[PDB]
Amino acid sequence: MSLIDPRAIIDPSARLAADVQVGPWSIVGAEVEIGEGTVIGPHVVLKGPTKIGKHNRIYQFSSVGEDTPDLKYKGEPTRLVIGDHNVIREGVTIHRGTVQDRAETTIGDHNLIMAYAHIGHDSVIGNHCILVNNTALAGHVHVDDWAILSGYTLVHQYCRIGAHSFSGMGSAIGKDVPAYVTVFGNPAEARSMNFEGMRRRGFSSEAIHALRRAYKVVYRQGHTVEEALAELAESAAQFPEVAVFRDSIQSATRGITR
Amino acid sequence: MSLIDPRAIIDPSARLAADVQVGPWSIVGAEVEIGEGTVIGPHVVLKGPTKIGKHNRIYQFSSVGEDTPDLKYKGEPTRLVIGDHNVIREGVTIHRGTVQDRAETTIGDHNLIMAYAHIGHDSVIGNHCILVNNTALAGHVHVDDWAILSGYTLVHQYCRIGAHSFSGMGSAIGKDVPAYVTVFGNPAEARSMNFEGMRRRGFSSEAIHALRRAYKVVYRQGHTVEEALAELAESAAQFPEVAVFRDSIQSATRGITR
Amino acid sequence: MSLIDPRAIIDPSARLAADVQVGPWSIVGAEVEIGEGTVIGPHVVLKGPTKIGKHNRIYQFSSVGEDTPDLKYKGEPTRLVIGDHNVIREGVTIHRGTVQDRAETTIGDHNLIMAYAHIGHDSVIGNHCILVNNTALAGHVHVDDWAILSGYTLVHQYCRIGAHSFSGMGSAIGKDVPAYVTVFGNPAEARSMNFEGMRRRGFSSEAIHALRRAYKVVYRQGHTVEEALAELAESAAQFPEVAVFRDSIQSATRGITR
Ligand SMILES: Nc1nnc(CN(Cc2ccc(=O)[nH]c2)C(=O)CSc2ccccc2Cl)o1
Ligand SMILES: Nc1nnc(CN(Cc2ccc(=O)[nH]c2)C(=O)CSc2ccccc2Cl)o1
Ligand SMILES: Nc1nnc(CN(Cc2ccc(=O)[nH]c2)C(=O)CSc2ccccc2Cl)o1
Ligand SMILES: [Cl-]
Ligand SMILES: [Cl-]
Ligand SMILES: [Cl-]
Ligand SMILES: [Cl-]
Ligand SMILES: [Cl-]
Ligand SMILES: [Cl-]
Ligand SMILES: [Cl-]
Ligand SMILES: [Cl-]
Ligand SMILES: [Cl-]
Ligand SMILES: [Cl-]
Ligand SMILES: [Cl-]
Repeated sequence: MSLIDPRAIIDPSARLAADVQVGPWSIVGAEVEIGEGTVIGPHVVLKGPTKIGKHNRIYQFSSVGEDTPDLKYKGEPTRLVIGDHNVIREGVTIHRGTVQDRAETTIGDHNLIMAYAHIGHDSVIGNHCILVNNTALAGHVHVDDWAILSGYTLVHQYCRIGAHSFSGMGSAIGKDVPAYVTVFGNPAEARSMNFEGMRRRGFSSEAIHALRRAYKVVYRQGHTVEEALAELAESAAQFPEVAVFRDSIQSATRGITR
Repeated sequence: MSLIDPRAIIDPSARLAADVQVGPWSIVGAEVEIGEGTVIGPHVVLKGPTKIGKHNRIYQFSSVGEDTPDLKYKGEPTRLVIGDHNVIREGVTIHRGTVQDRAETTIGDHNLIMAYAHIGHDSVIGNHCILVNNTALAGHVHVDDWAILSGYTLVHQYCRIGAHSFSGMGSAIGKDVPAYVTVFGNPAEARSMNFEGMRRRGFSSEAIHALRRAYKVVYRQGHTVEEALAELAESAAQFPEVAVFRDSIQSATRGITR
Repeated sequence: MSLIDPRAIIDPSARLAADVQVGPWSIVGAEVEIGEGTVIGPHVVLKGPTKIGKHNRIYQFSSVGEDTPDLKYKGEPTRLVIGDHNVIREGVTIHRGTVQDRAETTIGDHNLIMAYAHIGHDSVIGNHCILVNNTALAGHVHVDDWAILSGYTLVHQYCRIGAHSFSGMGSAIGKDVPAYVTVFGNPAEARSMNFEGMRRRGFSSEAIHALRRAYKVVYRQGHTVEEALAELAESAAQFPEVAVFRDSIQSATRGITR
C-alpha cells in the first residue's frame, strides 16, 4: 500500500519523516517539512517554507502554505508552522505570514479545520479548536484553545477569539471575542457564555456560576469595559477560570489618554 | 470513443453500469456503485459505501461520500444514496450518515446542487430542489421537493425546509421553513409565500389566493402556532396545496405539557 | 523549463502564445485562447469559447469558462473574455454568458480575484478591482474600476457596483452601490464614502470634501433620489470625481411615469 504515491510530486528540497504518506497528484513544494505519521490525501498542494508536525491528516483540494494574495506581502520568504494531530478537511487554504507582523502563520495541536475554511496570513491557532466549514480568518487572527467557530464564521483582520469561545453560523466578528463567550450574527453580538464546552472541560459548578456572574458584569450590568475589569478582579483571584475571561477582555482595550 | 479515462482510479470493489464515464484523475473509492448513463468529471473523489443512480452529471473538486468530520461519527460503516438525473456542480461536498440518526445521507431525483455547496451527515433531499452556490446543510437537514435555497444559505442541524419553500441569499435558517414560504437574512425571517414557483407548478388561482390566506393566518394575524393550525383546518380540507403547508407547520412544533 | 507540463491536457483547437505555462493536470478545453506570458497553475480547468489576455496568473481548483448551471442557459455557444495582468486565486469559478443578456462574461485588466470567489454568467469587471475570498456575483453584475468587495460579499442578479465602492465582509448587496460608497451587512446599507481608496488614488482634498458633500446630499439630507441628482449637478460639473458618483446613481433609477 506503498507510502508516497508515484503520481505525486515531491521537491528534492522537501523533507518527510519515514512513514509519511502522500496520495496521488499531490505536490510537496520546496522547503516543505512533514513530521512522522502524517498523511497527505490526493490532489493536495503544499508550498514552503512550511513545517508540518506529526500524525496530521490533510485532505484533497487543500492549498496549504501558499503566499497571501494581499498586496502588502511582496514575496518576502515567510513561514507556516503546523503542530501535531491536526485535521485539515477538503479545500482548506492556509497562507504563510508577511514580514509586516510576525512573519509566520501558526497552528498548534489537535485542531479540526473543516472544508473550504481559510486561515489568512499571520493567523495563529492554539489546540483542540474547531473551525467549521468556510470559517475565514482574514489575517493576524489569534484563536486561543478549545474555541469553536460555527460554519461561515468571518473574523476581521487582527481579532482575538478567546479560549472556549463560540461563534454561531454566519457570525461576522469585527472585534475580540472574550474567553467562553457565545457570539451570533452580522455583525457578531455577545449572547451568553458557552456553558456547553465548560461542562465538556468538567469545570466545577462554582466556576461555571462564577463565569455567569462575570458575563453579567461586563455585558448585562452596563458597567464600562474598564469598570467591569475592576469588578472582576475579586472574581478572578478566586477562580483561574474567570482570570482567563478578565485577561481576554484586558488586552483587547488599551485605549488612549483622555 | 473511450468511457472511463485511464488516468482515473477505480477500486476493484466499485461497480459501474456499462455506459458510465469517468474523467481523468477522478477516484471511485471502494463500495461505490454508479448507475447507467452517469458522468463523473475530472478530479472527482467518490468514497463509499455510496450508491449513485442513473444519468447524473458530477463535476471537478467534488468530494462525494466522504465521512462527516463531526467527532460524533467514529467511522461506523454508514451510507450515502443519490437518485437519478441529478447535477452536482464544481466543489460540492456530500458526507455519509452517522449511526446516531438514520445511518444514511440521501438525495432524490432531478436536483441541482451548485458549486461549493455542502450536504452534511444524514441530510435528506427530495426532487427538483435547487441548492445554489455554497448552500450548507449542517446535518440531518430534510429538504422537501421543489425547494430553492439561494446562494450561501446556511441551515442549522435538524431543520426541515418544506416544499416549494425559498431562502434568499445569505439566509441563516435556525428553524423549520414551512412549505411555500420565502425567508431572508440572518437570522432567517418569513416574508411571503413563493408565488413564483407556484405559477411554475401551474397551481390554480384559488389555490394561490388560499395559500396567501394561509400565510396571513400563521404569521401576519399573530395567532399562536397552535391557534393558526386550528384555523387552517378548513382551508386545508378544501385545498391539498394548503394541506401541505399546514402539515409542514404541524410536525415542527409538538411542544410540552404546560 | 519547457513551458506546458506534459501531464496537462491541451485541446488541439485551443491556442496559446509562445511563453504561456500550464502546470500539471490542468485542462485547456477546446476554443480556449491564452495570451502571452500567462501562467496556468496545476489542477486548473479552462473551457471555451474563452479568451484569456496577457500576463495572467490562474491558480489550482479554478474552473474558468464553465457553463452557468442556471436553467435559463440551454447550452447556446456563449463566451468568456479576460483582459491582462489579472490574478485568479485558488478555487475561483467564472461562468460564460447566456444569450438572454450580452452573451459574454467579461473581465478587464489588473484585477485580483481571491480564493473560492464566483463570477456568474454575464457579469462584467473593469480594472484594479479586488474581489476577496468567496465574493459571489450571482449574474449580470457590473463591477466598475477600483471597487473592493470584502470577503463573502454577495451581489444579487443585475446589481452595479460603482467605482472605488467598497463592501464590508458578509455584505449582502441587493441593489446598486454608488461610486465611492462603503456598504455593510445583510442586507447591505450605505455607511460612508471610501476615503481610503480616494487617498490611494491621490484625489485632491477639494475633491474628497466635495464627495463627502455629495454623500451627505443623497443619503443623510433625505432628499429623494431624483431631488439629490438635481443638487449634485453643480458639484458634478466642478469635479469629474463627483460626476462619476452622480452618474452611478443616475442609471440605477429610471423609475416609471407616475
Ligand atoms: N449552533 C450550533 N450548534 N451546533 C452546531 C454545529 N455547528 C458547529 C459545530 C460544533 C462542533 C462540531 O464538531 N461541528 C460543528 C455548525 O457550525 C452549524 S453550521 C454548519 C455545520 C456544518 C457544516 C457547515 C455549517 Cl454552515 O451549530
Ligand atoms: N433574489 C433572487 N431571486 N433569484 C435569485 C438568484 N438566486 C436564486 C436562483 C434562482 C434560480 C436558479 O437557477 N438559481 C438560483 C440566487 O441564489 C442569487 S445569489 C447567488 C446566485 C448564484 C451564485 C451565488 C449566489 Cl450568492 O436571486
Ligand atoms: N472592513 C475592511 N477593510 N478591509 C478589510 C479586509 N478585507 C478586505 C481587503 C482589502 C484589500 C485586500 O487586498 N485584501 C482584503 C476583507 O475582506 C476582510 S474579510 C476577509 C479577508 C481575506 C480573506 C477572507 C476574508 Cl472573510 O475589511
Ligand atoms: Cl447570560
Ligand atoms: Cl447569583
Ligand atoms: Cl403576504
Ligand atoms: Cl380576500
Ligand atoms: Cl396583510
Ligand atoms: Cl492602469
Ligand atoms: Cl487607472
Ligand atoms: Cl489593484
Ligand atoms: Cl452596460
Ligand atoms: Cl463644508
Ligand atoms: Cl450631517
